Amino acid sequence: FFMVRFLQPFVNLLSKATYWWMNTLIISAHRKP
Amino acid sequence: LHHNLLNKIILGPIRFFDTTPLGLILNRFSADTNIIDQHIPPTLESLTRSTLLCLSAIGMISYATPVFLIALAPLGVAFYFIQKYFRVASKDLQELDDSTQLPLLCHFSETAEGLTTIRAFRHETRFKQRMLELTDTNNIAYLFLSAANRWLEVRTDYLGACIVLTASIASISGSSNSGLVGLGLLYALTITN
Amino acid sequence: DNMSTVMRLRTKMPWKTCWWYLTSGGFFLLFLMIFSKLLKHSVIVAIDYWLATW
Amino acid sequence: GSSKVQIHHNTWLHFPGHNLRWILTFALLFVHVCEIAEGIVSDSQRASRHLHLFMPAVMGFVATTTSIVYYHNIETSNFPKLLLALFLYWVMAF
Amino acid sequence: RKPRIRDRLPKARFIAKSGACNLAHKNIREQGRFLQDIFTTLVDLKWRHTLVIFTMSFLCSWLLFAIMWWLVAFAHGDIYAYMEKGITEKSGLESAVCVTNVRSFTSAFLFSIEVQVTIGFGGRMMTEECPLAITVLILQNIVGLIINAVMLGCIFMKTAQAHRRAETLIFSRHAVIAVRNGKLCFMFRVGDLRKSMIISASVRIQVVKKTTTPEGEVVPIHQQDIPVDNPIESNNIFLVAPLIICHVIDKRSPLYDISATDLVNQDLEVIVILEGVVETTGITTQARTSYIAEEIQWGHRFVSIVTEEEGVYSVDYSKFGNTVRVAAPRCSARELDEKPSILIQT
Amino acid sequence: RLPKARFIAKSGACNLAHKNIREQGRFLQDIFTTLVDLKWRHTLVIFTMSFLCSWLLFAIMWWLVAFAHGDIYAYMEKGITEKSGLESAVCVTNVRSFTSAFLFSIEVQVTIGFGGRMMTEECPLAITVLILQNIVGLIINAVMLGCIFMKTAQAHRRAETLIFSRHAVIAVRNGKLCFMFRVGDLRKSMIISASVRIQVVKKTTTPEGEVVPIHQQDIPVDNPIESNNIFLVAPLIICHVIDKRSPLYDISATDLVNQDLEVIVILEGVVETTGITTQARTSYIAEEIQWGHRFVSIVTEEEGVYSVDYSKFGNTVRVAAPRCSARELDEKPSI
Amino acid sequence: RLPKARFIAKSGACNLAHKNIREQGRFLQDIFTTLVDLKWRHTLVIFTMSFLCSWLLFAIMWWLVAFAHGDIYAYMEKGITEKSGLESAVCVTNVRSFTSAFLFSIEVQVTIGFGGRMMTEECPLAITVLILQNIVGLIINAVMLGCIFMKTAQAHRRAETLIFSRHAVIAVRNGKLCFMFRVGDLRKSMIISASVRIQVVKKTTTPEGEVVPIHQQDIPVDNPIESNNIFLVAPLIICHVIDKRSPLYDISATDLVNQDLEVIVILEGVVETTGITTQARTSYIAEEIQWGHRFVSIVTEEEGVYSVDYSKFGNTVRVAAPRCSARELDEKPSI
Ligand SMILES: Nc1ncnc2c1ncn2[C@@H]1O[C@H](COP(=O)(O)OP(=O)(O)OP(=O)(O)O)[C@@H](O)[C@H]1O
Ligand SMILES: Nc1ncnc2c1ncn2[C@@H]1O[C@H](COP(=O)(O)OP(=O)(O)OP(=O)(O)O)[C@@H](O)[C@H]1O
Ligand SMILES: Nc1ncnc2c1ncn2[C@@H]1O[C@H](COP(=O)(O)OP(=O)(O)OP(=O)(O)O)[C@@H](O)[C@H]1O
Ligand SMILES: [K+]
Repeated sequence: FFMVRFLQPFVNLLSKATYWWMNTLIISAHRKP
Repeated sequence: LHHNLLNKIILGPIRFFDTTPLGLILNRFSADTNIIDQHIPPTLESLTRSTLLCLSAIGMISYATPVFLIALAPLGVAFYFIQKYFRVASKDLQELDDSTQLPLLCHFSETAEGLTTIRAFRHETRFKQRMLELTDTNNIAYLFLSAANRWLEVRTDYLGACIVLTASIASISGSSNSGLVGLGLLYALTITN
Repeated sequence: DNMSTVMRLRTKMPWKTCWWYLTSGGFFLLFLMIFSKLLKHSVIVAIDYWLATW
Repeated sequence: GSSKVQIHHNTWLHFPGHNLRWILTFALLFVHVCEIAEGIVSDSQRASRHLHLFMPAVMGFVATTTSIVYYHNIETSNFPKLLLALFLYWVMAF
Repeated sequence: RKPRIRDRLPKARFIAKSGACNLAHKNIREQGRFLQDIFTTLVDLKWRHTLVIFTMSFLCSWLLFAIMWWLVAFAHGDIYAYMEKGITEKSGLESAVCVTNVRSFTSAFLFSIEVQVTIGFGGRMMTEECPLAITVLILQNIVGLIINAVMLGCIFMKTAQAHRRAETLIFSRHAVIAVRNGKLCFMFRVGDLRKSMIISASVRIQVVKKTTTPEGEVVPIHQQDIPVDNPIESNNIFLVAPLIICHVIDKRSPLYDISATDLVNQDLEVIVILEGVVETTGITTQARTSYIAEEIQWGHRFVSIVTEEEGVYSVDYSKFGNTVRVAAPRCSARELDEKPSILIQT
Repeated sequence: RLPKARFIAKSGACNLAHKNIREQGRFLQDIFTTLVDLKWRHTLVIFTMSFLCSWLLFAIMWWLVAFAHGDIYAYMEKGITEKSGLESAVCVTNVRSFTSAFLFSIEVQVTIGFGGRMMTEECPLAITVLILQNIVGLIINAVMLGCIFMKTAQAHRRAETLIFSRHAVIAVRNGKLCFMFRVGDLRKSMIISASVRIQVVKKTTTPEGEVVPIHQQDIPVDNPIESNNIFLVAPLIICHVIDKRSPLYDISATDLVNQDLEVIVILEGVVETTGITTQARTSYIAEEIQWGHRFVSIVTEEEGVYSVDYSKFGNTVRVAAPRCSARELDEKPSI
Repeated sequence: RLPKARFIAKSGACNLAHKNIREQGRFLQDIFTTLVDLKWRHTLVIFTMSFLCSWLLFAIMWWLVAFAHGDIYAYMEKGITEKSGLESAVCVTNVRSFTSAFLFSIEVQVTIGFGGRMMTEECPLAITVLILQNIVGLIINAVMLGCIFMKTAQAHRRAETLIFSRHAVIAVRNGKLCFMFRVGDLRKSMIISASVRIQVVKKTTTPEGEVVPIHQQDIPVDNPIESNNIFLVAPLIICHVIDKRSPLYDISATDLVNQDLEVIVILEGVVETTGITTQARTSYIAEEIQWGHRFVSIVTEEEGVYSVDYSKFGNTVRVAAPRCSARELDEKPSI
């Protein structure tokens, strides 16, 4: 081509913890503080 | 600091002192003396104890088990890099915190300071509209600073877990005597933290 | 303000300053302080080694 | 790496059944651990480090983690052709 | 400048002093990232990454086809035929060992290396029994030549792009405005560091501003050119020593309105885009700089940077942005232009 | 019915016939040029087919060579263990069947060369075949490496991706009629030394009685110094002042509908990322020019940095503009 | 008696000297760039030096490697085979000498592989060094191949050969002065879109104090459409008249004998076959221009076809001329 109930927040909590939101800034806060 | 700081500035001309601001000089006399009396010594003592203990535990676990000497090359080097990363990142974040709280408290200094001048100036309710941004404008930075510290711990935590697996393999590999394996495993668990 | 230097001085400033800080505060730090700290740490390590040996 | 939008503000995780795949894959990894584990126990009992039991499993745990990493990367960076390659890989194990 | 301190975001900076196009596109029709894109990223890597991908690719191919060969020498009942130590190898001749003297995966891997990189130690040759092995050998050699060619192309193209090191064209970090030859003039300094010349050079100066129209339309980011004031009206320039590229404004250009007080609140931004083809490389390069209102130190005049040494001229580059604040009239942009009764408003 | 074909299709690709052109034939240089300019899905096939055909053909020749000297004939009738077979004039040691000869080829050309299959100096035919095989192998290898590299080298560029606006607007500007279209970009590297040109193409006569069915009449893009060059990093509106010297003078909205006309816009420049020249074109027909629909702004003012959008590219708000001629526009400027 | 410093030496090659340039640095990758463009004499030695080095280095990593796994001793103590069977643990079969090791080294990094030195699979370090040697060999081979191709790609372009006559003249054409050099060409292919620019370098004070030290004006050249293009087959004479607008307008008969003038001429363009841009620069200082003698005819119609003669490239003859200045000659009719 050119281009159901299962809802919870444990899964975000289980595999998206304390390391993503600031990940880009923390590695490379050089000259863009 | 006390004998030297006073000694340096007593013998000088009034022109420069009345040309550069007084506030910075007062700060140099007060805040920095507080920091060096109160802050630098305990920080240095704590840092030296922690660094030396981490080095000692790593050294113990490497002596007690020969494979550790090869095994210990990559991980600590990566930790070195990560250390430098935080060694700047949060520094910048602390700077951000250092200023983020300057205006907002002064605003609550203002609205209160205008005890009656803004009481019935018909602009009272619109005042909340702007106020409700500053609070967020500060707590947002607060969470970011907290998050930087958290990220370091998480990275550190996973690094620590890797060391334990290595030591465990080494211990079953070592099997020299119960005393050796016990000391090695316990010190790895100590260095974890 | 001195952004090029600040980038060059992004980190790894402390050693010269801290050396001024420590030396003044401490003469013969290497044995009086440094030596005591190293001795205590090695003593704790030897305590562990003796516990293993026993 | 190879006209560009935000990295993650809006497109956090939009792909078909995003909640489900991770939910299952974790179970597969745990099952693989038990298989190793089972062998890991079994190998001591057997005569000369027979490795049929342990490794087939070790390779599988590593492969499963790797598969998951490719789906996550394929997810952050939209590239739906990639996932087609992974589907063929999931079908050669069954 | 506490207002500017809280206004650090509000700022008319269309292009950053570095040169990039600080902008934001959105709501676009991103069709996807088709496969070939990844290959292009392969070309434009750096040496450490290119070397890593190179070596990793060779080793992955070798190990993979070694695993395949190991399976092959397993299924044909070959490893067992060798493992029978009734003799040194009692019945290992007639059984048609599919690949001669392939004993274990390590040995099969040695064979993979020996057959892909064209070494061929002879001690372990393909035999005349198993067609499956011949099929895998054909596949091995075809994939080997394609991978070899592609990696060679990658390494070569990172070699043939060694002419490009970095664009080095230098502007006066600040502008300058003054009076020269009787009328107001706008200046800027341009210099070069590379030894090689820049052929067919050209410069263009544009004003970016938000405009209004009598009919009613408003063009948010409006661009308008300005003359580059050369002697015979031509945007050519010879660049041996650095010089001063002065776009003096009379009436048509938008400098008639300028008032000295207004510069802090001024909304116009000057952009300079110059370009030319490098003589010894053949690449068309283009360098761009931005002159924001905060950097226009009005009233100054530029310094001289040419001295007679012994027989050959010497030139400095330290004094680029240094200026001597020669006195000049104030806000005469309209006063001096729209000549008063004196016709000498200065 | 069928409208007279646009001298330029909307996407470009001038669709004009070409009849009674004397054939230039063909040349094998052309076959090679077709080879180089392939796409991967066929290169990685023609390449493989060349290799496999090469190996099989030379293996057949090898089999014949090992047949004539009777290599096969000596080998097959073997006694218990081996006394008769090894010492006689075999031409290529240990080739005794096709598959064997095939393996000998695949060991000779691709340069593996194990060693179970050695070749002796007793059969001149064998020496000539070896030389020929090796030369053919080198030539095929060189040309295929050249092709693969040429793709790995010139795949730094992609399909021309330039976007013009859909429509065109006859609007009012500076108290005068005007012509406008939009030219944007989705590419990465800013075009270098770009230029824009506008050509009106319509059938014209000449007072000395001669017609020219598709004229071309360049027409001046407005600019404060009349410079065809144009900087572009955000979508732009390449304007066109209209005057009694410009070829659009005699049109009002009433007469627009059933009018034979066109506008072709061709702009050219060198992309710096690929370092290669390129030009893109569009063409607006009579029915495609929405009168009076002055263009809708795009660039906004975000806090730190400006911002643009692309969903609302061709939004045409409408404003009042005179529904009259251009000559009459200056005939009666009273109100 | 030293010549006052000249901005562009008579043989092109602008002789300026700027210092205090902030040392950008010496980029780690710079050697490679220098390595690409060498005299063929070096790129036929650094090849040999690189290959021979790598070979010897891996050989030493290799003779010793054979010793450590017990290989040297088994062969030496008894007979290789007469007294005893192989130890079977030899790392590489029959690898006898730190001579033999060197010979073996040639097989791995050169892809020849004889066969009398196999690689057994016991010693893992041997397998490690085999992987490493093979990777290094491939990287060195590819880099050298790319270098050799770059220096075979640039065998087409050789050197700018555009010849200006030695010195200028100054004469009268149509009752007005002029200024002439004589550009020309050497090789077969013409230049494309060749362009000419004349700049005068002078020390200009300003009526407002400023004194531009070495300031360069541009002056128009002669052409009936005021366009700087040109198309040369036989040497032309590119005049650039002097007038009230021109800066040379104040030159004089006596003053040119001791004067501050510098008329650089630049010529740009590409070459058709190579398709590469190029430019050429040269000059005319005060000593070099001698008034009143025009250049001499070249093109001569032979019996068969036109002939361009070079025997008198820069030959000069005197002709009538007035000794006044440019403003003097046009000062008054009677003047
Ligand atoms: N000798 C030089 N070497 C390198 N860069 C130079 C040199 N002279 C001028 N520049 C460049 O010109 C720009 C502006 O220079 P300016 O005229 O402001 O001199 P400056 O005040 O010393 O510059 P800066 O404050 O950036 O050092 C700077 O970005 C600088 O990079
Ligand atoms: N946001 C955008 N993303 C991609 N292309 C755009 C965008 N806006 C305009 N264009 C380009 O400009 C041309 C004219 O677009 P216009 O605004 O008329 O949309 P349209 O043609 O009415 O709808 P569509 O673009 O779906 O055909 C289109 O060919 C399109 O390629
Ligand atoms: N046959 C030629 N081929 C190439 N260049 C020539 C030739 N004749 C003269 N020239 C050019 O003339 C210039 C100076 O020539 P040179 O001084 O050697 O001889 P000349 O007769 O003293 O001077 P000129 O030849 O200019 O009158 C050189 O740049 C050279 O390129
Ligand atoms: K090239």
